[PDB]
Amino acid sequence: SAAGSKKRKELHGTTCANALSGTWGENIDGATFQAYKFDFCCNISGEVYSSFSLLLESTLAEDVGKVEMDLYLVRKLVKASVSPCGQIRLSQEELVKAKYFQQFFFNGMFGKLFVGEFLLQTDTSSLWHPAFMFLLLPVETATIDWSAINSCASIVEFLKKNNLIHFANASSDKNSLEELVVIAIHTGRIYSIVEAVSDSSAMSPFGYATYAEYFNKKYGIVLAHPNQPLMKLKQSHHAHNLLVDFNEEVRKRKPNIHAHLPPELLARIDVPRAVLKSIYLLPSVMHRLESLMLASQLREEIDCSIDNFSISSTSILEAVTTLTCPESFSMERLELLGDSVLKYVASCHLFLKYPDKDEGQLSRQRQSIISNSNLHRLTTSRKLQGYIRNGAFEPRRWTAPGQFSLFPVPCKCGIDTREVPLDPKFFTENMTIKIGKSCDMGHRWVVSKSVSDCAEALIGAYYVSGGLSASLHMMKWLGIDVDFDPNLVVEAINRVSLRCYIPKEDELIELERKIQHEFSAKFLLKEAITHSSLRESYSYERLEFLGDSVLDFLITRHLFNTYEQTGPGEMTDLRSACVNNENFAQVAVKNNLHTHLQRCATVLETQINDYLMSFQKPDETGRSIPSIQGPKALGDVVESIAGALLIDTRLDLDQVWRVFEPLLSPLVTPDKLQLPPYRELNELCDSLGYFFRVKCSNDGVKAQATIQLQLDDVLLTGDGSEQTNKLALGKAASHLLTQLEKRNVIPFIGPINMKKGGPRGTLHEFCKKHLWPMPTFDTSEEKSRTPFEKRTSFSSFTSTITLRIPNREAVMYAGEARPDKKSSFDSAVVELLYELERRKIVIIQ
RNA sequence: AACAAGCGAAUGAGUCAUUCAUCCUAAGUCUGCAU
RNA sequence: AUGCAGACUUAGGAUGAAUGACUCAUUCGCUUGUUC
Ligand SMILES: [Ca+2]
Ligand SMILES: [Ca+2]
Ligand SMILES: [Zn+2]
Repeated sequence: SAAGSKKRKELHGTTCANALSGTWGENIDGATFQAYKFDFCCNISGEVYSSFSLLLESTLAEDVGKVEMDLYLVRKLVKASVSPCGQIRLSQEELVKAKYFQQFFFNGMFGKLFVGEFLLQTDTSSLWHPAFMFLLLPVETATIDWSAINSCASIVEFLKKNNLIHFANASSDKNSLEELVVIAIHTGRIYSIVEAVSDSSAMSPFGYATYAEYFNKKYGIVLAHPNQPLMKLKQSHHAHNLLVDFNEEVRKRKPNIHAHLPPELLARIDVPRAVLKSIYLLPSVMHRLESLMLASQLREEIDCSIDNFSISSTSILEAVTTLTCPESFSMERLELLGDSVLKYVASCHLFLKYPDKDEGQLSRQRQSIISNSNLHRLTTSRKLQGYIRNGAFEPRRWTAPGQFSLFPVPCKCGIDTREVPLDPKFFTENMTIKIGKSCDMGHRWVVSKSVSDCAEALIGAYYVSGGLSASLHMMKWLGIDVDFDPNLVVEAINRVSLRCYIPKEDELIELERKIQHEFSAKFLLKEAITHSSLRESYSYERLEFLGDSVLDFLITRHLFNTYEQTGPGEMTDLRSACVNNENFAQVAVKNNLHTHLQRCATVLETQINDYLMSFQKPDETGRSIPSIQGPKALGDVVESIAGALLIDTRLDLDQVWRVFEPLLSPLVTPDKLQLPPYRELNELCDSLGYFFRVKCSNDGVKAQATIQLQLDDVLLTGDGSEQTNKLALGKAASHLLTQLEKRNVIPFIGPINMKKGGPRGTLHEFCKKHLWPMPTFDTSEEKSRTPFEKRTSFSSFTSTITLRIPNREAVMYAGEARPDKKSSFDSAVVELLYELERRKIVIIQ
């Protein structure tokens, strides 16, 4: 419901590329352009794609206008290079012929040329929007290839005017005729002739008896050359989102469908079909360049003014790209990284800014700085939500300038200006709304968690490219209340030098010979030592605040950099084992930091002594694990020594990590990743398909928890005891995982629900409560080319369920008839339940 | 890769609901103990 | 009053799983219309 939440889908607008904006539409005299060269080169060496030239009014940003992108076609891959060229001038005759080329081929293949009648006859320039006009036209191989453009412009004046075989345009040799571009005149769609039938004509068999009857009835047009061979020619299809590798290099080899037109209906174009094949690549290439242009525009808006700093447009691009956008990149890792950069920087800034606020009000002031609500506020105020690439990317909808837009989404979003203002009625809590789908004015539904993710992802993107300083610039550019004011960190040492160090028993020396750092101040490490039970003016609660953040950031920087192909949720699984406070307790004991936690609490002394007693020497070399948890003060010392390491070392994070990398020597790698037993238990029980009753209680001092798991014949009960009962659930789950890894008329079903998940919903909630394992389905389909109360379909799935009902013999049943696959399962569950009622197991009422 | 649509499926997401979890941080109440 | 402990709940960040339903993308089978 709140700003920054996932549930509030809020409508935002898209930003125009600002370099695709040309004012050169409707000049009187020829307009000058900056050119970029699209070199397409396939991995198959048998067929060539033509190189194109993008002709913008404005220069590109040298990171956009020199980029290589891979295009994943069907069963082949094309490298597209966007190397620059020179500034190219175009005369008005050249400018009209270039606009005719672009408008002709994009409208003839992707659009509908012959609207209704020829599109280029009726008035254009409505189709040349000034927000998006770029004039992309082939090159002869930095050249510009006026041969194909002149042929296309000549066939434009032709169609406005409307042994060798005869096209409507011109005659052609019968042999040098295959694989050439051709536009049919009676329905204006570009073809490309694969072959001419060797022994066929307009009289060939086609509810039409023949081809010439088909044209004489459908179009009413007398073929004045029936003798000549009608031509099989592959049609012009639509463009297909080459930017993502969807097939993963499923889709089977489909034959080309060819149309067969008499050559009189065809008009010859001297455009090669190298050009025609390259145009199918242009919607995805220009969508990628459009996106990189917005990314570099964001980079320019953010600036940096740093002498040694540069950030790619591809990394800004991935930082704005929500996962609703099927792509290779998806911002999710950068926004985990930027969550932790932001949390570090916010904690370090509040630590240094407020030397008197303790762990709680520092932590709450951080909750005000680092929230998704705060980052959503500072991102939408900064108008960074327009750069969000939260879109599926319909290439069918991609229209070049001059192309008609056969697929318009007319802006019924209620706002008539481009950029929406953040007001409610542009917020929606409901389902059925389509997140990502733009209208034609560029407005689309954004999850609003992804706006805050945008913020964090650009914090992380400037972190990767510029280190801490450029990420801190990105944060101040958003308006994050951080400044880092470096003498202020010196002022912290000037809150340390005034105190008289208390270096009494040379305790710090032994502690520093455990952590291999010198401590040029030594009161930071005394404060990181000092527990709140000593009742001093100082304590480690404030340095543990700082060190929670510096360790969460140093570890997720390690995890971001090492594991480059795994996203959040495995990085969060790994971070919740490195920054786990139990792990910090084992790291405190393993390096023996725990003998320097200075405290005056006897109950904390018996918690330390129980936890040192709980360590068991392992069965193989490994690591000495504990039996029980052991208190937070152990791990809080580890955090606070990291926090003292920052303020000691003038916030040098490479030094803080140079010290703390050998501390947790066995860093968790995702092979070595062992999740908490409860999580791993109910993930394994749900993935295999079983449930467990769970029961925890507080009998004596320490809590008890039993877990009755039901496998198919037995109910096996794993039970454990621990202080917290979340960890008694953890130990009962670990007991159950050991004794599971060795192995690896009374009930009321309640009312059957409807709305197509209802019966499987009720039987699943029933199997969880009255503990039976999940029913497994066996659907059966009889697909028919004839259609099948009912609404129509063509498969008629009749499904039978099984349920391995415990302490009974198993039961399979079936469903009458269902068009859907989900419904078949549903009706099979219903006929099962009524059958079960008859079998004296459950009562529906 | 003819095109649009509808229907069915498969796969990957996102989101909601349900009911459960993990990790870090703060806090409140209730219960217990003790100084 | 303070400390500790546990339950519960909330707030903040990062998340994950089963089930159910949408939605999207990609892909396939069919159907109709269109092209043929
Ligand atoms: Ca986030
Ligand atoms: Ca801690
Ligand atoms: Zn709109």
